[PDB]
Amino acid sequence: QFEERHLKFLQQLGKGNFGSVEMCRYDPLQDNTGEVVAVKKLQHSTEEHLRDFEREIEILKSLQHDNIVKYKGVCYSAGRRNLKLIMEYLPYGSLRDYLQKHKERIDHIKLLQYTSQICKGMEYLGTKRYIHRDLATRNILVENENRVKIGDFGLTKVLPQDKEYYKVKEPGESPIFWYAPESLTESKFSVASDVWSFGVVLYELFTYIEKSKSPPAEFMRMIGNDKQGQSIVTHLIELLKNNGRLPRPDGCPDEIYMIMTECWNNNVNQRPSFRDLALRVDQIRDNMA
Ligand SMILES: CCc1cc(O)c(F)cc1-c1cc(N[C@@H](C)CO)c2nc(N)ncc2c1
Repeated sequence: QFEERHLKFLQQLGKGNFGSVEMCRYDPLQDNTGEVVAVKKLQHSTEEHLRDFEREIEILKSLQHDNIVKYKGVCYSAGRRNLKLIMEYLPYGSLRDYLQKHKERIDHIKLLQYTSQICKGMEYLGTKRYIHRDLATRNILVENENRVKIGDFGLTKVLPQDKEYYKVKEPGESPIFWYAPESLTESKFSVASDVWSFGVVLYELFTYIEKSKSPPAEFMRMIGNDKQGQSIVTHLIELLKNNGRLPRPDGCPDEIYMIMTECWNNNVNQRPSFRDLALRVDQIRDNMA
């Protein structure tokens, strides 16, 4: 158990789904020798978001994989309504920030190593019947130059026993530029819609997070920058239905763009599996190395 009185605030790490992440030192000996941890807390500790946060905690606790952020514990000290989630602190930050800082200094071999690691964490997630729903480089963390881990399980849903999809009745904030067409039209999330988002993550990696090339900038340019609010969703659905897709990033290998376009299939059943994606990406890495 982690006592709040010993959790020393060090710095703000960012905002996750429905909360804030802080870098803290868990220092029970009060000599500044304690472990540095990442702590998620709720900004608005309501009954609905406390229920989702408790589910996120249970989901993360059940996951043990090299490419999934490690759960460490929970801090109850501030009562049952003010829970804190304690996770390992990944010192190189989000993959989005890491790539935007180093750009083309991260070679293609290195990008494919991270791609393979993302596939493996996601494939492991699917064996548990969890649908991440928010796969993006902003939610992927860098442990060191050789390892990335999937983070932010805030939107993660568990598939019902008798269904291959989860229908979200009243959506909250939704990362629509990473969404599969059926997630936009019917609010249906499955392993197949996570594969669609994975194709978007692969696109983010090979654009090196060049601002004007981001999935929102590119899709807005395709539907027209004059579209606003709900109209964006309406026009994005029509664009995807008519095979409007993100372009091939400048300098991206043909083989890598072929994977992205296969992930972006309107037919749910034709999208590749994460097992097949990790095998294909590993073969590509082997053909390069
Ligand atoms: C949103 C909190 C959270 C919840 C989860 O369910 C989860 F699996 C991971 C995280 C999380 C998130 C961070 N940063 C966020 C700002 C980027 O999305 C972390 N940043 C660093 N450097 N280290 C570890 C971090 C762990």
